[PDB]
Formats: sequence, C-alpha cells, structure tokens
Amino acid sequence: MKGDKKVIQHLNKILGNELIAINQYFLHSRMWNDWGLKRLGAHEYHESIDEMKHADKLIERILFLEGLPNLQDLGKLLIGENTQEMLQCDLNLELKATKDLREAIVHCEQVHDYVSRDLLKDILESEEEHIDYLETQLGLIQKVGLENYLQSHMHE
Amino acid sequence: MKGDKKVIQHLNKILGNELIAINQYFLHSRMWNDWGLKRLGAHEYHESIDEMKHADKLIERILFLEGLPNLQDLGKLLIGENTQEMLQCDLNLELKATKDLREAIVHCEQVHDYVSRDLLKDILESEEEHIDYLETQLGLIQKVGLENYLQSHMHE
Amino acid sequence: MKGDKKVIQHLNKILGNELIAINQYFLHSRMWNDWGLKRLGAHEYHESIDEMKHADKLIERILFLEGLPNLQDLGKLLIGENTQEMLQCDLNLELKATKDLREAIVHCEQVHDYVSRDLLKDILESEEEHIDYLETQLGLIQKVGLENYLQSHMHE
Amino acid sequence: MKGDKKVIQHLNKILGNELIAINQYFLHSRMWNDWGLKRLGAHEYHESIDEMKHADKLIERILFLEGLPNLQDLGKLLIGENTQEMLQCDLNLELKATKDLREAIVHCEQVHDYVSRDLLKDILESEEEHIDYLETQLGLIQKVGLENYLQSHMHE
Amino acid sequence: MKGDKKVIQHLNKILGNELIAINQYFLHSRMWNDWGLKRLGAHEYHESIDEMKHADKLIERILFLEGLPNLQDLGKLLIGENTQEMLQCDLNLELKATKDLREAIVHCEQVHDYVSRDLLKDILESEEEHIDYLETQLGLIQKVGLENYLQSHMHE
Amino acid sequence: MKGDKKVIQHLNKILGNELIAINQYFLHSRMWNDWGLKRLGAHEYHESIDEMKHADKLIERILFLEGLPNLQDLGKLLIGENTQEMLQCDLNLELKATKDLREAIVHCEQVHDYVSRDLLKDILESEEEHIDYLETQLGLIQKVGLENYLQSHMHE
Amino acid sequence: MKGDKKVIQHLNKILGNELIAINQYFLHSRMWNDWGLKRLGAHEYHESIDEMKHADKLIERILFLEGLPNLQDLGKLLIGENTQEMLQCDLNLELKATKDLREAIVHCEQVHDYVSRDLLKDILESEEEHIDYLETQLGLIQKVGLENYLQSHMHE
Ligand code: HEM
Ligand code: HEM
Ligand code: HEM
Ligand code: HEM
Ligand SMILES: O=C1NC(=O)c2c(NCCCc3cccc(O)c3)cccc21
Ligand SMILES: O=C1NC(=O)c2c(NCCCc3cccc(O)c3)cccc21
Ligand SMILES: O=C1NC(=O)c2c(NCCCc3cccc(O)c3)cccc21
Ligand SMILES: O=C1NC(=O)c2c(NCCCc3cccc(O)c3)cccc21
Ligand SMILES: O=C1NC(=O)c2c(NCCCc3cccc(O)c3)cccc21
Ligand SMILES: O=C1NC(=O)c2c(NCCCc3cccc(O)c3)cccc21
Ligand SMILES: O=C1NC(=O)c2c(NCCCc3cccc(O)c3)cccc21
Ligand SMILES: [Fe+2]
Ligand SMILES: [Fe+2]
Repeated sequence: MKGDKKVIQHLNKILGNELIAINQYFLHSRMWNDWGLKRLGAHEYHESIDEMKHADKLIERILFLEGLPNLQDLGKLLIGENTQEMLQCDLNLELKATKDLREAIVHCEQVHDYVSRDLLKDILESEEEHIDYLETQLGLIQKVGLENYLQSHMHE
Repeated sequence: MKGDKKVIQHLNKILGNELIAINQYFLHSRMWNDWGLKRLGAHEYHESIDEMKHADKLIERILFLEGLPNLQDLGKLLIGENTQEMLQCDLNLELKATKDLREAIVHCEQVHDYVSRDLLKDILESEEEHIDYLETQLGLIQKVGLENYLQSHMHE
Repeated sequence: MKGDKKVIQHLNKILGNELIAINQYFLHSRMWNDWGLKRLGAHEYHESIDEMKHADKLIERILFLEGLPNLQDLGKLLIGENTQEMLQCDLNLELKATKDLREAIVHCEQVHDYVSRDLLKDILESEEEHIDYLETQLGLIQKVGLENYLQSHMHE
Repeated sequence: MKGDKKVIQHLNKILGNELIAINQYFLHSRMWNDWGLKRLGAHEYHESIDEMKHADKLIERILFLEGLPNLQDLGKLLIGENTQEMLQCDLNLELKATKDLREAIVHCEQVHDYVSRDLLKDILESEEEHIDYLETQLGLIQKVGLENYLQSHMHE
Repeated sequence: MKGDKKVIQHLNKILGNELIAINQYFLHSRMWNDWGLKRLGAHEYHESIDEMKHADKLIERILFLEGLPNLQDLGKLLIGENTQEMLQCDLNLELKATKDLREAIVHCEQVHDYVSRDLLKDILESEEEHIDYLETQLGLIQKVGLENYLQSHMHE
Repeated sequence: MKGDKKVIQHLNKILGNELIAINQYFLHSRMWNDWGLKRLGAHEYHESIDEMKHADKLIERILFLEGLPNLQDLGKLLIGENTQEMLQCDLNLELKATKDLREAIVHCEQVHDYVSRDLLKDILESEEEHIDYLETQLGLIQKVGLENYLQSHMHE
Repeated sequence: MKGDKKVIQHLNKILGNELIAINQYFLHSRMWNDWGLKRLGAHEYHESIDEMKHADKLIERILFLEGLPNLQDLGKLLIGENTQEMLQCDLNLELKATKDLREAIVHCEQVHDYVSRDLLKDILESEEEHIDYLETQLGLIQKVGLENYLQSHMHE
C-alpha cells in the first residue's frame, strides 16, 4: 500500500534511533555482566531486546508502505565508562528518541496515516517506560549511595 | 436501628480520620514507587487498602444506625518530602487517630453501644499495629543508617 | 520526566473528578446495600473501584511527569435521596467528567503528550460505558416501572 | 449440476427473505440490548444467526445448481419502535417467509428437485419454530402485562 | 466455677428470650413454607437455628458458673398472621432482646465477669445483624410493593 | 448519550461499507468453496465474519449515540468472475473503505468524539491488514504463476 | 584476562561480519514475509537470530580478554532484489565470513589462545551449515524451477 514519502522518512529515522539503541544497550548489558553487575546486565539485555522488537515492527511497516527500510546507516553509540555514565548515556539517547517519535506522530496525523501513528504511540509508551526506569536508577544512586546501588545490582 | 446521635458523630470523626489516611498513604505509596523504593511503596499501598476497609465498615455501621456518613469533609493530609518525613507524617496521623478512637470507645461504652465499641476496638488494634510498624521503621533508620534503610526497600 | 505544566493541571482536574466519583459511588453503593437493593449496591461498588483504579493511574502519571498529585481538594459530592435521584446524580457527575476529559485530551495532543492522551482516552472509554449503564437504568425505570426495577435489583 | 431455472428463482426469493430477516433481527437485537433488555437482545441475536445459517445453505445450493445467488437486492426491513411492535414486525416477516417457502416446495416437488425440497422443509421447520416463539411472547405480554414482560427480559 | 448470682439471673433472662425466639422463628419459617414463600421460610429457619446455637452457649455458661439453666418458663411468642406482621413480630422481639442484652452486659462489667460479657457481646452482634435484616425487609416491602416482595421470596 | 449528528452520518457510511463487504466476501467465499479452492474459501469466510463483527460494533456505537443504524441501504457488490478478479474486487472495495475511514476519523477528532475515533482506528487497522493480505496474494500469483497459486489454495 | 592484541582485532573483524549478517538476513527475512513467502521469511529470521547469538559470544569473549567490542562500524549490506539474488547475496557474505574465520583461527593457534580458537571453530561450523543451506536452495531453484521453488516457500 503506497505510503506517504515523508512518513516513510520519519519511520526510517525512528528505525535508525532504534538500531543505535539495540547496540548501545547490548554492549552496556555485556559490560555490566563482565563487571559482575548481573542485575543491571539482565535488565539492559531486556531493554535491548525490546528495541529489537520495535525495529522489527518499523521494518515491517515500512515494507508494507512500499518503502526501503534503512538498516545500513548506524548513528553514534553513546557508550559510558562506568555505571553512572552508562545510565546517563542511555537517558540521553532515549530523550532524543522520544523527541523524534513525537515529530513523526505529528506528521502521521497530518497525512491521516493513523495506523502508523498508533504504532509509534505504542513505541513511545515503551520509550517513556525506559526513561522512567533510567531516571529512577539515577535517583536511587543519590538516595542509597553508589556502592549500595551497585551492591544491589550484583545478583539477579 | 436508631443509633445514639453522639455515637454517630464519633463514627463520622473516625471515618474522617480514615479518609485522610487513605489518601495520605496512597500518595506516599506512589511517591515511593516513583522513587524506586518499591518495598516501601507496596507496604504503604497495603496500609492504604486497610484504611479503605475500615472506612467501609464505618460507613456501613453509620447507615445501619440511621446516620449520614460524611465523605465530603476531608481534613489536612500530612505529606512528607522524603522517606524520613513521610514516615513521621504517617506516625503523627496515627497518633491522632488512636486518641480519637479511644474517646469514641469511651462514649460507645457509656451509651451501651457495645457493637460499635467492638468495631472501634478492632480498628484500634489495626492502628496500633501500624504505629508499631512506623516506630520500628524510624528505629531501623537509626540502627542501619538511612542509605542502607532505603537500599533494603528498593526491591520487593 | 518534566511534563507540561498545563497537562499536569489537566490531569489534576481529572483526578479531582475521579476522587469525587470514588466517594459518591461508594456511598451510593452502601446506601443501596443498606436498603436491601444488593444488585445495585454491588454494581455501584464495582463502579467506585473502577474510579479508584483510574485515580491510581492518574497519580502515577502526574508523579512521573514531576508534578504534585492533588488528593487534598475534594469537590462537591452529588448524593441522592432515592434510587432515581442517585442514578441521575451519578449521570450528572459523569457528564461533567467527560467534558473535562475531552478538554484535557485536546491539550495533551497540542503539546504532543501522546501517552497522557492515551491514558485519558482509556479513562474516557470507561466513563462513556458508565454513562451507557446509567442512561439504560433510567430508561428501564420508565419501561418496567419503579417497583419492578427495584425488585430486579434486590438479589445479586 | 444444472438446476431448474424456476427452482433457482425460488431459492433466490427465499434467500432474499432471509437477508431481510438477518438485518431486521440483528437491529432489533441491538436495540433491545441498548435499552437494557438483554434477554430479548440475546434471543433475537440467536434468531439473526439462525437466518445467517439458512442464507449460507441457500447460497451453497444455488451455486451447486449453477445459479447466481442474489445478495445485492435487499427488501424492506420491518423495524419496530417498541418491544410490542418489534415482535409483531418479526411475526409479519415470518408469515410472509413461510408462504414463500410453501410455494417453493410445491415447485421443487413438481420438477423432482427433492434435495432442494428437503432443504426448504428444514428451513420451514425453523421458521415455524420462530413463529411459535413470537406468538408465545405476544401472548405472554397479555398474560403478565407489559411491565412484567419487560422486567423478565432485563437479565440473562 | 462459682458465678455471681445476678449474672446467672441475667443469663437465664437472655436464655429465656432466645427460647422464645427459637419457637417463634421456627413457626414463622414453617408458616412461610406452607404458604409457598420458600425463600422466607429458609431464611427464617436459619434464624431459628442461630438462636438455638446461642441458647446452647448460654446453657453451657450457666452450668459452668454452677447455676441452673431455666428451660421451663417459656414467655409469650409473637406470632404474625401475614408476612409484614411476622417480620414486625420478629423485630419487636429482637428489640426487647437487645435491651435485655445491654442490661446484662452492664452488670457483667460491674462484677468483672468479662467472659460472660464477651459471650453476650457476640450474641448482641448476631441480634443486631438480625435487626438489620428485618428492618431491610420491611423497607423493601415499602419500596418494591408487597406483591413484588412476596413474589421475590417464592423460590430459593 | 446525544452524539454529534455528523459523527453518526460517518458511522452509518462506514457501516454501509461494511455491509457491502460482508456480502461480497461471503459470496466470494462460497464461490471459491464451490470451485474446490477451499483455502481461499475459508480465508474469505473469516474476512466476512470480521466485517460482521465491525458492523456489530458500529451499530452498537450508533445506538449508544442515539442515532438510527442504517441496515437498509446496500451499495454495489463488486463480484469477480475468477480468482484474480475476485481478489482485485476485494482490494478495490477495501481502498474505498479506508478512504472513508480516514475522513470519518478526521471528523471525530474535530468534534472531540475520541471514543468513536478509537473504534474507527481499530477498524482501519483491520482493513489495512486485509489490504496487506490482498496485495500479497496478487503478488504471489505473479511470482508462482496462477496454476500453482490455485493449487496451493485447494486444501485447507 | 589480558588477551593478545591481534586476537582481539580478529575477533572484532569476525564480529563486524556477524553484524552485517544480522541486518542483511533480518531485512531479507522481512522482505520475504512481505511478499508472502513465509517459509523463506521464517528460515531467514532464524539465520539472523543465529548470527545474533554468535555476535553475543564474540562480544563476551572480547570483553573477557579486556578489549573493546566494536559495534559501531557496520560494513556494506548485500541486499538482493529478488529471491535468487537474495540467496546469492547471503552466500557471497558467508564465503567472505568463512575466509576471515579461518585466518583468525590460524592466529589463535599461533599464540596459543585455544579457547578463542574453539569459539571460532563452533562459529565456523554454523557458517558452513548456512553455506550448505544456501547452495542447496540455489540448486533446488534449478531442479524444480523458480515458480515451484517459491510456491514451496509460501506456507510455513
Ligand atoms: C548487535 C546486534 C544484535 C545483537 C547482539 C542481538 C542479539 C540478540 C539475542 C542474543 C537475541 C536472543 C536470541 C535467543 O536467545 O533466542 C535476540 C533476539 C531478537 N533479535 Fe536481536 N540482536 C541484534 C540486532 C538485532 C536487530 C538489528 C534486529 C531487528 C532489526 C533484531 C531482532 C531481534 C528479534 C525480533 C529477536 C527476538 C526477540 C523475541 O521475540 O524474543 N536483533 N537478539
Ligand atoms: C471513600 C474512600 C475509599 C473507600 C471507602 C475505598 C474502599 C475500597 C475497598 C473496600 C477496596 C477493596 C479492598 C479489598 O478488599 O481488596 C478498595 C480497593 C482499592 N482502592 Fe479504594 N477506597 C477509597 C479510596 C481510594 C482512593 C482515593 C484510591 C486511589 C487514589 C483508591 C485505590 C484503590 C485501589 C487501587 C484498590 C484496589 C483495586 C483492585 O485492583 O482491585 N481507593 N477500595
Ligand atoms: C431448647 C431449645 C432448643 C435448643 C437448645 C436447640 C438446639 C439445637 C442445636 C444446637 C442444633 C444444631 C445446630 C447446628 O449446629 O447446625 C439444632 C438443630 C435443629 N433444631 Fe433445635 N434446638 C431447640 C429447639 C428446637 C425446636 C423447638 C425445634 C423445632 C420445633 C428445633 C428444630 C431443629 C432442627 C430441625 C434442627 C436441624 C436438625 C438436623 O437436621 O440436623 N429445635 N437445635
Ligand atoms: C447486518 C449484517 C450482518 C451482521 C451484523 C452479522 C453479524 C454476525 C456476527 C456478530 C456473527 C458472530 C461472529 C463471531 O463472533 O464469531 C456472525 C456469524 C455468522 N454470520 Fe453474520 N452477520 C451479517 C450478515 C450475514 C450474512 C449476509 C451471512 C450469509 C449470507 C452471514 C453468515 C454468517 C455465518 C455463517 C455465521 C457463523 C454462525 C455460526 O455458525 O455460529 N452473516 N454474523
Ligand atoms: O539498508 C538497506 N535497506 C534496503 O532496502 C537496502 C538495499 N535495497 C536495494 C533494493 C532492494 C529491494 C527490491 C525490491 C523490494 C525491496 O523491499 C527491496 C540495498 C542496500 C542497503 C539497504
Ligand atoms: O458525605 C455525605 N454523606 C451524605 O449522606 C451526604 C449528603 N446526603 C444527602 C442525602 C441524605 C439522605 C436523604 C434522605 C434519605 C437518605 O437515605 C439519605 C449530601 C452531600 C454529601 C453527603
Ligand atoms: O494532595 C497533596 N498532594 C501533594 O503532593 C501534597 C503535599 N506535598 C508536599 C510536598 C511533597 C514533595 C516535596 C518535595 C519533593 C517531592 O517529590 C514531593 C502537601 C499537602 C497535600 C498534598
Ligand atoms: O435500517 C434501518 N435502521 C433503522 O433504525 C430503521 C427503521 N427505524 C424505525 C424507527 C426505529 C425506532 C423508533 C423509536 C425508537 C427507537 O429507538 C427506534 C426503519 C426502517 C429501516 C431502518
Ligand atoms: O428448666 C430447668 N432447668 C433446671 O436446671 C431444672 C431442674 N433442675 C433440677 C436439678 C438439676 C441439676 C443441675 C445441675 C446439677 C445437679 O446435680 C442437678 C428441674 C426442673 C426444671 C429445670
Ligand atoms: O396453639 C396455640 N398456643 C397458644 O398459646 C395460641 C394462641 N394464643 C394467643 C395469645 C394472644 C395472641 C394473639 C395473637 C398473636 C399472639 O402472638 C398472641 C392463639 C392461637 C393458637 C395458639
Ligand atoms: O448478488 C450477486 N450475486 C452474484 O452472483 C452477483 C454478480 N455476479 C457476477 C458474475 C459472477 C460469475 C461470473 C462468471 C462465473 C461465475 O461462476 C460467477 C454481480 C453482482 C452482484 C451479484
Ligand atoms: Fe413483578
Ligand atoms: Fe506445482
């Protein structure tokens, strides 16, 4: 079904953000596992899988709309050097992602692609849940102290 | 069954206290959940539910006694800005509540409304259990330190 | 996540409406039970519980958006003196509630808070189902007569 | 298998009757549900489904006989404005339906299409069962009064 | 264990009231069953059984306190001749019973027979539940009309 | 609940499209079954049933909004004479259907009927899934050839 | 455990190849699904997942050896425009991948990193299995003809 060209451009932009997130979260997960912080490693793994599932749905939608899904261009990964930095890098990425999702929803609404809007709204709900998690973790570091925070994320 | 008018006023005063506590504990619960202190959030949620159940029983008793349950007047919520203050705010509310329960029981006994007394005694037992919980939490903060106390209440 | 100030004001207005409804429906439920109209009492209890669940979600969303949920201000309860009046009172409240929900959805759409809009849309679906129930009950009173209508609501 | 042309014309006439009945009964069912008369709504829904099943068998038989099933021409729906009228509209439609079924059976017998006759006889048995139901409901309205009759059809 | 003489006199007075209630409720139950009002008959049978259980506990307590339980001196049964009167007769009996229970509890408290008091308080709770049932039934007769009220009590 | 007059006109237009699709898909299903192409017949049957379910929800919404659902006017069925034509007829119908759904959603949004919008969005998601199916079938005929395509749809 | 610098460079080269394959196979999978060739889509999805698992093991090994896994550089995806081209693109990629794996194994052997060798040998076994699959499909296209080959991959 031939989609709106600018809708497809927006969907590819969202896909591009998800592809960054997949790799950033996967690498952060495996870093945390290597450091013995396996509760963080497992949670971050599940965040990476969630982004993979969003990317799949975007690819499927773009193809249905007779566009070409762009899996070739990978933007800049934001990789931290310690737990605090890694959490903040994920939050920085998520804030960019939600800004782009909102702009894409505006355009879908304008051209009456209500099904693409609904898909993006569902992804946005997942991204806001991730922001909630990240903001909460950063706040817990301040409340319990970094050493306690890391202690609490050693074991699954 | 026509109840004593002052018993009904006492029951409405206790109901008023329960209505404050429902909202205070529900808000404290959801604050703690938002902050990632999910064990505190869950415990405080169950405290809010318990006050809802007491309020139900008071409403039912007032109607049986042919009075009008007052759910319109809501007194001042005591909302803290951090965990220590929230616990003290709950304790301050509970101490007011048990004072008022004791005065209501005295009156029920004087007019021979022994069934209303039995209801209020059961509620008083619940409120003294809550006081026990709160005093214990405040004491634990002193024994283990605030950072450890909060750490222990991150995960359910 | 820092939410829009006016969105938070709208969510607090909806929450205020839900808090009125919780208490109005709970009292109506317990009045109907006291009168032996237990099918109405049970249905109205479930309506109160559903409003409690909506209030919970509103509180959680307001806190995520870094606002202060207002559980202190309680508006006017519309309490009837007989079944016909109680049902009409509930309907009057629901019609105010849906007006406020629609105005809140408009504003969420305009600041691109699509997740808050989705929550409010879900609440609006619930409130329109309640309107359907209420209009249907008032119509049945006319079709079967008041005595029969009440008879049919004695037994669960 | 090449069927008799007039048999196929009769089958298309019966199919036309069933298509009116599907839509009339479905609308009556949803009107009754909207009004809170759920037992009537459910029973009328099942009547609509039964007509759908008859239409299916007629379509299948017409195609086997190498005719074209007419799903395009929809005759006049008899929609009532209250329960009494709705039941009588259903009964008026059924009495026309059974007259047409008998005339079709006569013709099938004359040209030795005994399998089409058997199908039409089975449909006729179903339509006479519906007539029994309708006559019985109209009689009950007289015996128990309209308000009681409607009361008895509020709840499933 | 040697009981207070006046406590034992009070317990025998309460026992006498229960013995009246056993017979009154049992006869009302069987009258309602004979009339085809089986839901009333069954409910009233269970009321009679409850009074039998209270009488048992009073007899046991009196014997423990080394008194003689008086099962000989049966007071006046309040027997109605139609449903509304039978319910009112039960209510009149229950109101006398609860007045006597309160006076007995006062005396138990004065002489420190706290276990006798607790037994009487439990009986008082049961009798107030019966009062609630009775007042509710009388109110339902007013709200739904006598003919509907009786209709609703034909079947279990 | 008094709905917007023009919303109700749009819902009746969508309902009219669904009524065409029910009959067109049901007839195509039974044609394919008669020809021995039972996998197509079954799939097309389920498409017809899905349109029946959408029509039901539209009728229910129209009645709730105090409109009259139009089941009387039946537009033009697009009936093919072979598999390729039947699939393209279904696709032509679905493309008209989605255009009308988008126009209806625009209007519902403009008059703040967000619940009707949500219903129509869900229907649009179902219709876009049907368009995906149809486009895919037409493409498969080109890729595997008509003879193989039909072979693959003989057995359920 | 400090690894050999050149071993880590080889592991990152193999990782780089796996990252290309993940995306290439995922896109080919979703292209085939969009075209209705669901058995090819499913198989190609499982090939993508298998490459994801290999990449995970490489990332984990590189981190254990105190290197930095390179998830940032993504090489050229080889995307076909039809089934034959897509299969050949996958085969071309696999043949480059196995050449790189053999060179990496040579070096691991030379510096006595026998555990890294064993990991790469297991990956090489998987990639040769994929080559077997791909060569076999290309051969089947020649033996059964493209139309039959595609027909056989419509249904899972
Ligand atoms: C650095 C790149 C990637 C890595 C390391 C990776 C890793 C993984 C792993 C380890 C799994 C779990 C497999 C299992 O044990 O069953 C998985 C699942 C999955 N991956 Fe990836 N993946 C990557 C990229 C992608 C991409 C780009 C996509 C899609 C565009 C994707 C889509 C999926 C899907 C759909 C699943 C299945 C999730 C589920 O339903 O459980 N992955 N991935
Ligand atoms: C008059 C004030 C209230 C009364 C009398 C009341 C009463 C009740 C009762 C009796 C229950 C069922 C408890 C059980 O047996 O499990 C309940 C559940 C609940 N209440 Fe309330 N409540 C009140 C106010 C509130 C408020 C203000 C909130 C939130 C803002 C709230 C949130 C809840 C929730 C979330 C549940 C559990 C619902 C479920 O998932 O089943 N309630 N309430
Ligand atoms: C001193 C007076 C009475 C006492 C203390 C007494 C006590 C009891 C007790 C303790 C039970 C067992 C209840 C249970 O645990 O389920 C019982 C059952 C019963 N009583 Fe009485 N009762 C008395 C008089 C009567 C009278 C006057 C009648 C009838 C006219 C009666 C009819 C029954 C019946 C029908 C049962 C159920 C028996 C069965 O089917 O198991 N009772 N009674
Ligand atoms: C106003 C038009 C119609 C409406 C609203 C409608 C509605 C429905 C609904 C709601 C169902 C049940 C679906 C489910 O939950 O599984 C159904 C079933 C069915 N319909 Fe219709 N329908 C319509 C017209 C037709 C027509 C014209 C035919 C055939 C000529 C038909 C044939 C069937 C059949 C065979 C079933 C399955 C019944 C069974 O075996 O349980 N329908 N319909
Ligand atoms: O990252 C990438 N996404 C892409 O589509 C892509 C390439 N595609 C070449 C056209 C293939 C084709 C044909 C017909 C229907 C289709 O859907 C696709 C090539 C390189 C990279 C990418
Ligand atoms: O918080 C509140 N509690 C209440 O009762 C109430 C109001 N009551 C007005 C009607 C009371 C009535 C009259 C006649 C028969 C009855 O059964 C009851 C009104 C506002 C607020 C409240
Ligand atoms: O109904 C009510 N809702 C409220 O929030 C409230 C009150 N809030 C006091 C400050 C809460 C605070 C402070 C700092 C950081 C936080 O995260 C939260 C006070 C009274 C009543 C209410
Ligand atoms: O296709 C059709 N849809 C319809 O509603 C309809 C007809 N309606 C007659 C009045 C229904 C009525 C009256 C009063 C209160 C109500 O609630 C409903 C008549 C013919 C065809 C249709
Ligand atoms: O209704 C009546 N209740 C009675 O107790 C009673 C009678 N009691 C005679 C003495 C029984 C007794 C009790 C305890 C220890 C003993 O050694 C003996 C005689 C007639 C009627 C009654
Ligand atoms: O079989 C029987 N044994 C009896 O005592 C009895 C009757 N007594 C009537 C007394 C005064 C009265 C009158 C009306 C209701 C009452 O509750 C009381 C009367 C009839 C049968 C019996
Ligand atoms: O309501 C309707 N019923 C119908 O058959 C129909 C139409 N038929 C078009 C030709 C079907 C065809 C052609 C060749 C071989 C076949 O086996 C079948 C057209 C419009 C409406 C209807
Ligand atoms: Fe009746
Ligand atoms: Fe073949």
